[PDB]
Amino acid sequence: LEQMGIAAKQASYKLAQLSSREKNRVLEKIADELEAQSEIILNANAQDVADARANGLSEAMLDRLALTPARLKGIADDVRQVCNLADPVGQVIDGGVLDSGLRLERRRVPLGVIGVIYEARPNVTVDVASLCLKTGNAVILRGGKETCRTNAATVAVIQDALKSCGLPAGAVQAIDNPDRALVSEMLRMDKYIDMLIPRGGAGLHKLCREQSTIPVITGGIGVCHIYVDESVEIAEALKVIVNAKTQRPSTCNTVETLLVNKNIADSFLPALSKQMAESGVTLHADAAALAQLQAGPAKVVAVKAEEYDDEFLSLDLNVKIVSDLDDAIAHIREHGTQHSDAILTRDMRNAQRFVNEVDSSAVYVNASTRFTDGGQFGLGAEVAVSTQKLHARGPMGLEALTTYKWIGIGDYTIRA
Amino acid sequence: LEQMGIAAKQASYKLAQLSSREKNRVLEKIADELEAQSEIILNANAQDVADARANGLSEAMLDRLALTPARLKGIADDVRQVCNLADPVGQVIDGGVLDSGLRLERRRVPLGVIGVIYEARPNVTVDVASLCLKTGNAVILRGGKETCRTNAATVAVIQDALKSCGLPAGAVQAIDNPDRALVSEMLRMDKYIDMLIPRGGAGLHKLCREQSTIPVITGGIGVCHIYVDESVEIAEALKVIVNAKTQRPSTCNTVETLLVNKNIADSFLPALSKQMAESGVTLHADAAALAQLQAGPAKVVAVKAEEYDDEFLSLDLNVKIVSDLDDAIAHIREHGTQHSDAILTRDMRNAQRFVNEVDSSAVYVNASTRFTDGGQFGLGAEVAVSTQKLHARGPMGLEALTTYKWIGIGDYTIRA
Ligand SMILES: NC(=O)c1ccc[n+]([C@@H]2O[C@H](COP(=O)([O-])OP(=O)(O)OC[C@H]3O[C@@H](n4cnc5c(N)ncnc54)[C@H](OP(=O)(O)O)[C@@H]3O)[C@@H](O)[C@H]2O)c1
Ligand SMILES: NC(=O)c1ccc[n+]([C@@H]2O[C@H](COP(=O)([O-])OP(=O)(O)OC[C@H]3O[C@@H](n4cnc5c(N)ncnc54)[C@H](OP(=O)(O)O)[C@@H]3O)[C@@H](O)[C@H]2O)c1
Repeated sequence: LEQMGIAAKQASYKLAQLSSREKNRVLEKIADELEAQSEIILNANAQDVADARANGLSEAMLDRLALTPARLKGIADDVRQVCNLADPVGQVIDGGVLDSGLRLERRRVPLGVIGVIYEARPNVTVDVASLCLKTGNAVILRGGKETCRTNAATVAVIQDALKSCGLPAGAVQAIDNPDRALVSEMLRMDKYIDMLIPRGGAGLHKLCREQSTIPVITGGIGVCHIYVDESVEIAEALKVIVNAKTQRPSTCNTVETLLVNKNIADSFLPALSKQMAESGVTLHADAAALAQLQAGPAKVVAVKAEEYDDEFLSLDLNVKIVSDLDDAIAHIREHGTQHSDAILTRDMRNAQRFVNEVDSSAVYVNASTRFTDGGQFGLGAEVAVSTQKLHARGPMGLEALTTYKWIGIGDYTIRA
Repeated sequence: LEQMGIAAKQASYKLAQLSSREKNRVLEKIADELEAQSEIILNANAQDVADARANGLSEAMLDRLALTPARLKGIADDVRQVCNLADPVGQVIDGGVLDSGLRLERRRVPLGVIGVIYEARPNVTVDVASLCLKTGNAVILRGGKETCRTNAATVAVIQDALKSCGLPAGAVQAIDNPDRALVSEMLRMDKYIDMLIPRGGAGLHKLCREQSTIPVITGGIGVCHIYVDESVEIAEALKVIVNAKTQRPSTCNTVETLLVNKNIADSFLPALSKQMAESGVTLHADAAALAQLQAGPAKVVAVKAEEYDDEFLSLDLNVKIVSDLDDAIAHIREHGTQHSDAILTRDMRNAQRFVNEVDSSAVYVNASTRFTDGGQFGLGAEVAVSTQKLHARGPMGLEALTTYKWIGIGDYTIRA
């Protein structure tokens, strides 16, 4: 794969030296070509979905795999939105004049070569390629073993567009082979890749962090908690919970654990049990909440200790009764994965304390956890939702793929 | 060492929850106590310098280790200057109102627990402790074997101040044993320290990147190049080079390789030889410049292939004659460590090309490479100069020790 690395570096130099007009032109060509070849991509994705259904995959997994024409138009519109955004290369962050007469400033520059290891989702290839082209980085992709044909067709379209627009061919490339030995080799390829973005579960992150030399921005799994305070509207809270759970339960920002204040559980729990039975969501309750949730129509089973630290990725929910805000904060800190946290309350003090004392990539007050998305947050699209602390955090947009450089212009200045 | 980490985390929570007034009070008390107890620090540093010189340490190394009363007053003034800076915690980076009615914003927050492994330099301890206190981080320091008594006294003073002002004693900790097994043990504590700052030569960074599981911001070694164009003022270039080389040659932002355009080399080289000899600097010339530099009084020796990639850390310079700007850029890319580069020229186009095409943490036009400092760049003080690309680059100020967090407020908002 060393030839891939050298090609990526050679293309990255020229990309960093490009102008905004050429990048916008290539993005427009990519979007137009995506719209033109809808039939091929749709047929390949349908065939792949039919193949995956033979293995008895989960309904949520199939929904993630599925690609309707509406979704294709959505990804095309996202590419166009990225095109309409301002180019973040060359922008001045700040500047000034020092005491010695030196004119100093900070200017944004690209990062170099970016490696991406993503899950089985079709659109992610498009978004990553568009963001990397707009910013000025060469990208090496390694997708999941399921979406082989869809990723093949999409990367073929992207590379055809790159060739037609005159950009170097090594700007964007992908690894077709699904063997994980090549994944290890990519991880060891330190002299070429400048930064690696793994998206996936615990196993991929474990293996990567074990055997990585490149800087890593871990996508991380998401255990998102929702805290229900004593003073809250029942109907609105139920609507928010239903939206945060039912809609697309296969994502990573879907709520997984529900923390209910003990002074409200006498009234909130029964209604919830009525609502979940409508959506068919199984309730993994604690011992304290089991007695109240037993009479509810919705099916309820006792929870286990290890279930608090993993994602259900289905129509399941953890119900726990806490004593006060301090207990909820302690539980979130202990079991949370620092992805997204929400509080439903009517107290200004409680909302302020929750916002202050909870460390996460995103904290919401009277809102659903499903807002942790690149498109929703105002950015054109996202490459991954970083849960670490270094470099970017939360959704990673155009500015998350760029670094900065100090430039100082003087007149034969000498440091005193 | 685990108890050290537990104390660090427990102190980090409370420190992140503090206010600006308390941190400023602690810093002012620290500076006052440093000025009050100058005698003990001076005695310890003098004894350490005597012991080091008894081992035949280099003159530049001894100058780095030496701490005069003027230097002590300077570090006290820098601590006070930091105390006078604005607290970066809580600042709003940006924000807005989204389409769905959700008010989004970004707020700065402390990183957490910070581990520092640094060279033998007395002032770095105080600077790191002050910055970590001001930001709201807990710090674990592990200094060089030389600075033992000085670091012991300074850490005693800081711990006493923290105890007196009521802050938890676990905020600032240091390791006294110079064994490197403890260094490895600190390296292996991933879940407890949040970010590591190693300062040192290639050996320390190699060992850290070999067996580290914590995010690392490498200080890195510094090979700083200066390119002399065809048309330039001889006297001004000479004085800038003299300032960049002679003054404090033991630092890391000192010029090592001098690139001279062949068109000007017929006249620039002799004058340089007349000046450099007055400074007593040996010239490790290349083959092309060997004939011209021989007549000059300055000492000249043939350069070796490996000398281009290592710092002299003394009064030594590398003279290489290049063809044009493209050759200089290629050489800088090949051999540079991406620390600080400068160009002395009278052409606007050449300056623009050099600024655009050279990838370094700092690029200067008609200036010196000695400006790559935390204090010079307007920041109060720096913990290290980062030569990597992730997180901060160049000097690391107050904001380099803080990350950000998304906050979203809504009225039971639902994602559409
Ligand atoms: N944090 C974020 O921004 C974000 C975004 C999207 C998804 N996610 C997470 O994605 C997870 C589900 O992803 P998934 O359904 O695709 O399953 P997964 O097992 O998490 O996917 C792992 C990814 O890496 C590969 N992989 C798996 N095991 C590997 C190993 N041992 N060595 C090398 N590569 C390996 C997989 O392809 P192969 O199996 O073919 O090797 C796949 O591309 C959820 O937990 C969710 O939280 C997070
Ligand atoms: N990039 C920057 O911002 C920056 C700033 C300052 C200095 N520097 C660099 O500092 C260098 C000189 O530093 P120096 O004179 O102190 O020498 P050094 O050998 O670079 O110092 C290494 C530092 O780490 C320790 N260390 C050395 N070998 C180690 C090992 N195998 N395992 C663990 N710890 C180890 C040393 O103390 P022990 O030997 O007792 O272990 C010392 O604290 C220059 O090359 C300069 O460029 C860079």
